[PDB]
This record gives sequence, structure tokens and C-alpha cells, in this order.
Amino acid sequence: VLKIISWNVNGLRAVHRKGFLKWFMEEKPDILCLQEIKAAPEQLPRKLRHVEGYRSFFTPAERKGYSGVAMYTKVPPSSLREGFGVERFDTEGRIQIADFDDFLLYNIYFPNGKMSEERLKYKLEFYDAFLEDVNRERDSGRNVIICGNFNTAHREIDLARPKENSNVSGFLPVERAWIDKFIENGYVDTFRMFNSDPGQYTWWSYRTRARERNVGWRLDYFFVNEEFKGKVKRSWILSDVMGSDHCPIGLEIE
DNA sequence: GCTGCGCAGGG
DNA sequence: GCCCTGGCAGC
Ligand code: NA
Repeated sequence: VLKIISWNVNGLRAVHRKGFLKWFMEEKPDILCLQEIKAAPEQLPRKLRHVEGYRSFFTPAERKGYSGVAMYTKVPPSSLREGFGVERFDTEGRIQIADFDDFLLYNIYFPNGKMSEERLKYKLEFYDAFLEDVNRERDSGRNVIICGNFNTAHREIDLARPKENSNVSGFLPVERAWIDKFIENGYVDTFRMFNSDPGQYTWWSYRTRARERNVGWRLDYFFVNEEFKGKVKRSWILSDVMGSDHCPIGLEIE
């Protein structure tokens, strides 16, 4: 069995101060995917950049302290692809696509759309490019695993306050519609393969002590193509892990 | 973003 | 009446 963990750290240096490595060796993921590291590798202390036992790959945004994704993996991929072939998406440090023989692993930090009409438009177009990219790789005979911060809660059950948020990027019908669309192309929300209950969240606002009162959303997901779901054994939320406004999620396969 | 609040329809 | 849906300063 291969354990993969995904975590929108919201600043890899910041989380390093708040027990990152201690936990890292504590959870022992086969693969560790990180989103929103807000760093370039040149900014990271040796023992944070290079964790013993793992190969590490970093893809920072062009812009400083912004976005960025990272992957640590005991067994290296035979290729890491850091983009979809669309410059405006490929320069924000949002994409890592690792080829691990059995599957392709997409580590994606999808755009947040709250800031502006442009940032939602960017978000929705990024969603479109990903779907095409993953569909092309899946239509060609590959199994795919997609993890990361989609920045959208799919259904009213996937957030504490569904009604007040229907007008705000993150729960817009256009955004929820796209997740339906994703699933109808033959992709499975692995968490809801085993768990249909409320109160399962993955992010909470820092403002209003939102986390201790479990007022949050499930914005982080593990998707696999429908041909691959029979290889998934568990999908769970690591709710007790602190450090970010997000908590880790996990997957184990075969 | 969450939590209040005033306000306005229903019902 | 009351409830319980549906712009905003305060954080
Ligand atoms: Na590995």
C-alpha cells in the first residue's frame, strides 16, 4: 500500500516553525504533496528543502512569496511536468505532474477566485485546461491521481454555512457545476467513497476562531479516474494536524 | 471569510 | 404576532 498525503501548507517556512518536519517523519507518507508553499527553494533551510529518505521537487510562482507547490517522494518520478502548456497558468507555481509508473500524480494548487472578477475568470479557465490535460492523459491509457486545493466545496454538505456562501467564489453555482462536470468525465471524489457525513472539513477561516467551532469547508480533495477507484483503500482528513488554515488529507492505494 | 444586526417578504 | 427565509461594519 502507498500512502499519499496532500497539504495546503500556506507558507512552507511558516509551517516549518510550527512542527512541519516533526509531523513529516511522524506520518511517513510515501509521497507528500504541498500547495501554497509561498517560497522558492533557494529560500528554504537545508533540512526543509532536503528531507532524508525523500526526493524533493519544487515549483515556485514567478512572483515572490506567492503560490507554489512541492512534492517529496521516497521513490522519484521518471518525469515531473510543471504546466499544462498554457503560460498564464504555468507561471503561478500551481502545477506538478509526476509520472510514477502505476499512475500520474497531479499536484495542483487551483486558483482562488475571491479577489476579483478576473481571478474567478482565471480560476474557471484554469479548471478547463486541467480537465483537458487530465482527460488527454486518461484517454491515452493512464491512471491518474489528482490531489490538492480545488478552492471549491462541491455540495452543501461540504461546508458548514452553505446558504450565506452561495454568492461568493468558492460555492458559486458555476464552480459547483464544474466539479459535477469533472466527475461526469469519469473521475471520483475519493473522500465521499467511504464517508457521506457532515462536519467533514479541510479548511477554516483564521478569523472568528472558525476552526474550534468547526465552521469550515472541504476544499482539498483526492480524485482518481473511475477505472482506478478499485485500487483505493482509504481517503481521510487529518483534521487534528495544525499549522495552516488548511489541514492535510490522505490517500492509500493498493 | 464568520458573526452579528437592521429590514423586508412571506406565511 | 413569530419565524425563517433572503446589505453591511465588526471583526
Ligand atoms: Na514514494
